[PDB]
Amino acid sequence: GFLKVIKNRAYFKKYQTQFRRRREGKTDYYARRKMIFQDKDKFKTPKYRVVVRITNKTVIAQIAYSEIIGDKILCAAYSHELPRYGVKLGLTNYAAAYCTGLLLARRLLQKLGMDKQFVGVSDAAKLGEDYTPEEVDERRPFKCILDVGLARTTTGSKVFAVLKGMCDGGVYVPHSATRFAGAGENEEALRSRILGGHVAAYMKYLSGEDADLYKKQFGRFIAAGIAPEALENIYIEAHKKIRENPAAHKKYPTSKKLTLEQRKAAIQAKLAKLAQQA
Amino acid sequence: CKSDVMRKIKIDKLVLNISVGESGDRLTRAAKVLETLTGQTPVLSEARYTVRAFSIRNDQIACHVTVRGAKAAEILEKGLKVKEFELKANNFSATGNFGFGIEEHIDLGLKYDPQVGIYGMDFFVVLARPGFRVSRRKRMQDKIGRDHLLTKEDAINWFKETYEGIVLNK
Amino acid sequence: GRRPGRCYRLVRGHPYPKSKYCRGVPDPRIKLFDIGNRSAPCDDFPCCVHIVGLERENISSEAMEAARISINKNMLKYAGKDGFHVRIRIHPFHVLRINKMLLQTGMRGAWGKSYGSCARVKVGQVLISGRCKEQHLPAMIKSFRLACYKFAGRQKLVISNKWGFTKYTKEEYQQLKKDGKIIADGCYFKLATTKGPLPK
Amino acid sequence: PLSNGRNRRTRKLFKRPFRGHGLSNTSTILHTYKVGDYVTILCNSSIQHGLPYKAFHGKTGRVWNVNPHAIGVMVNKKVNNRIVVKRLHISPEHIKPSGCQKDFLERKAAVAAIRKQNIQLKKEGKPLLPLPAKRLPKQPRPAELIKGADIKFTTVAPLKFEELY
Amino acid sequence: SKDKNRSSHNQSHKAHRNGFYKPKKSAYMSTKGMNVQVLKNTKAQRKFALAKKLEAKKAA
RNA sequence: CAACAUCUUGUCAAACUAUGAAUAAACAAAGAAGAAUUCUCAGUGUUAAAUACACUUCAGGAAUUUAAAU
RNA sequence: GGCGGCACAUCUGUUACAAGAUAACGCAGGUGUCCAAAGAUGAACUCAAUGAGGACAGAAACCUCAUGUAGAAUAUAAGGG
RNA sequence: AGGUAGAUUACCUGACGUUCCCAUCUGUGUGAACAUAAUGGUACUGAUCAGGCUCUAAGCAUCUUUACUUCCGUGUUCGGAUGGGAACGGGUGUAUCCUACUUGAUAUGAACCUACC
Repeated sequence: GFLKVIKNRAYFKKYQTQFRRRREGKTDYYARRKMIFQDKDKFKTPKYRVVVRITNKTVIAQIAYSEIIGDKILCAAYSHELPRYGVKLGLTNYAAAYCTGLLLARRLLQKLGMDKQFVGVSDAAKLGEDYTPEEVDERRPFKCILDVGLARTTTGSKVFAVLKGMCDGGVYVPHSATRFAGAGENEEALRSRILGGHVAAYMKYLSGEDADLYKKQFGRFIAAGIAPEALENIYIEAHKKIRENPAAHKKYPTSKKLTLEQRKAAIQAKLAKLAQQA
Repeated sequence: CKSDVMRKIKIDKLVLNISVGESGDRLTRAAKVLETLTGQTPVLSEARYTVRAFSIRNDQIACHVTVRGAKAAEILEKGLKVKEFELKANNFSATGNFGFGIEEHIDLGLKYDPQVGIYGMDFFVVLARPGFRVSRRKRMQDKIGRDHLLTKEDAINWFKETYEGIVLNK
Repeated sequence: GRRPGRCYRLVRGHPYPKSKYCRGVPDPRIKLFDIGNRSAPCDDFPCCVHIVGLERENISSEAMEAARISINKNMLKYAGKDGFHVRIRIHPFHVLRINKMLLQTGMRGAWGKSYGSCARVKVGQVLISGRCKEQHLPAMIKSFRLACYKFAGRQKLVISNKWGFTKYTKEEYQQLKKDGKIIADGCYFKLATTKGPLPK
Repeated sequence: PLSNGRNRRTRKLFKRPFRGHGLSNTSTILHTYKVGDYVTILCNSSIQHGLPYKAFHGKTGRVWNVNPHAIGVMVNKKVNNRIVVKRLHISPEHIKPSGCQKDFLERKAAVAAIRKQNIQLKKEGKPLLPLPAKRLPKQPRPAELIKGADIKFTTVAPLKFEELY
Repeated sequence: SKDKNRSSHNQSHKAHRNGFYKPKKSAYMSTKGMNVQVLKNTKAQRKFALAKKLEAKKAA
């Protein structure tokens, strides 16, 4: 019928497929070749970036520098090793996103060897104020760059919590404190969110509205016995237990490829069935 | 434990536009009715091309608004109750959506004035399944599979089950 | 009137098609390029005789319409409307220019206005080709020789051993027809395609 | 008669390669050019800022100075009857690493491998190896036998004419 | 009285009488416009070697 | 009838083009002075710090081999 | 020679001959301007068109879904991006 | 086997049906708070009731496309060179370079770094 199908072989010949990792919608190539172009007078000096990605259950943070063969990863601290440090549930919140940033910074500094002169902040009162690391003696801080990928930089985004842990952990990341959970109100608004403030105020409110909604939203919280008042002191102990020790099969074959001889023999059977049908 | 729970055709949108051919004055009242009917401020749509036969480029022409979920479920009943669920079989697009157009806004007769006039309306319903987000997310935006996508027949049965509407092939 | 044919015979200049840059070209004198019974199947007419041009020149569009008329009148009179298929295989895609000079006029300081249309041929390029049954071949070779008198230069009539406008010889078309590699389209054949999905 | 534009006669000289539009690679901005390297200039019409003159497209030059965002490249330009030295500053997007010395830099390795053995054979007293033979044009082939057990013959004669119509 | 506007006849055989004057090897060794950081390291060392060379000359 | 799709057919483009010769253009085939190897080695920077890297008469200096590279 | 025109300063495509230069009163055209945004930067989004649908509404008004390698737009002439 | 970041950017693309998901990724419930718009659809944030339904990924087909190889074809064209042929038009011979469309056979990936299984 009246088709005018614009898919014909005259249309594929002129086709120009995009870059592979852009065809999947995973890499913004226009704004990646700006985090990778190092000054040409620095010959093969690595340019580290912090690759922050949030899945449905895990907060991924890696420190990577590019190469012609492929991007190389220096250090990586996921958020599924938090159960080792105490945090058992809610591994994707704003508070657990600060821990993995702090977990990475202290894991990186221990690996390089600058964990003694770069301590950052350690107390709980100063968790809400921006801390930019400074030159120590004659040794500059480690310098990275946040690579948020395809995530909008809204005023309270989690990806700047991972940045928050880095600068408070010692590693220097260039930033401005106008996109944290603060950037307004006060520092305690940011401090509360780093310590599960926005989560504790939920169950102290849902438990007062409906006891079945509380079961639905926080089913695994109640069974573990984590009362809302205990979130501040489980995250604080997590930070204390990260600094003191941050230093870090089965295969299922699926389909296999059909060989040429089997491929050509199938057609002959299909042709024979077609011929024997008439 | 069958995965049939992940094919529940649901109403995820409903658009009501009042395409009046005049800019302002009359249009501003066409937004007021859509405010009471839906509860959210509507948008204004401007002309795409200027045609002398229609007295129309940047001038506001129509006003449409979208509702979803519970709020759009009840307004679908009102538009159907006017038609008494007698929707023609040619009202279903091959993409799985169906629509209909009413002429008089019934609204509320308690506070009604002749100043506003009588404005027609168009109802358009978009159906979906759990998993349609893969074509609307920002990261890894993809295309839904053809087996998961709705059909003209798939939309007919949904309308012939929940509302028990009778489809006329006239 | 019209300039002598010897003025625009040698092929000179870059090709000058009618386009948006060359506006105002008189239409070609020929409009019907295929004459005879164009809907006859391929197997009906096996005998094919060509006209081959042996000079590099511009066969003007006035020499195709004047030649198509001669073949049509001398083939309907001898064979019949249903007994032949003659196809002109040159189209007038070149525009000759003329600088009409009126001595109270400009000197050689201007370009030329469009004159007509001609087709650039070369050596060994078939101009006109036809197919007909065996019983009417002598009545078409005679008509083709009469049509050469309206062309310029040297033309050679070649009796091809191939089929009716196909590429296979008069016997290879029989081999491919009996095997099943030939499928008709009403006027031409189609090869049996051994590529693409297997049908049901 | 042409014009005096900077980028004149560039319908096919600046046109991108077929199905090569859009962004360049990521090794274009990641190769490391050091002073003294042989690089090839190749004007990139996608990036207008800093486009080198169309007369240097495809010329081969020596990197003389590496600046933070641009690579100095010097080439020889021909004038009325003298050859001058041109000193451009091309961004890495508009230049490509020339492999003119691809053959030469593999001859050096072969000689260096041999010379490494000669410093060990001499120390231990063994007869040192001879250097690789130099390159010569295709020399006249010598005389070689042909067996009569795996041979076959095909008569060659002028072909009888077959008509093409 | 018109004339011939231009002709490249003989203009290339003229240039090959005295052949293409290649540039001397001193033309390839200019250090003008080089990296300002590189030119400050090279200056800072040439001054250092010269100071230690002239002091040794004065000692003897 | 037509019109719209689709599979073929005949013929074209200086201001159309996928592919694309021959002839050409500009490089290399060993001149901080004809190569190389080993040891030692400093000044400024880059760097998170360098023993990495860059420039410094292949900074400099001392031994052994070496005239070879269409 | 005059009258006509600007080939007198200048740009795009072609004649132009796959490096550079390259003629005719050769061809098809363009400039003596326009812009506080039509400069700079960040973020979001995808365009012309077609198919299917929705009162008046139809070949053209507004809306939804699917396809859509740029067939849109980018101040202008053309060629590039 | 899976996720994150990649390099080469169709052997990677498009259409038709397919096979597992134990971990992982995705889809999935929701809107109090930063944040978001006409719509918690998008982005944002909080979470774990179910799911392999679409993703993603592994495979299929005389699959369009695309990437190598042969053939097409020494046929097109061309560098060099007559006191060679022709009234022209054009086209030999010699010493040489040598395409393209098509078609036929093959292929539908490779690899680099960190984590978990």
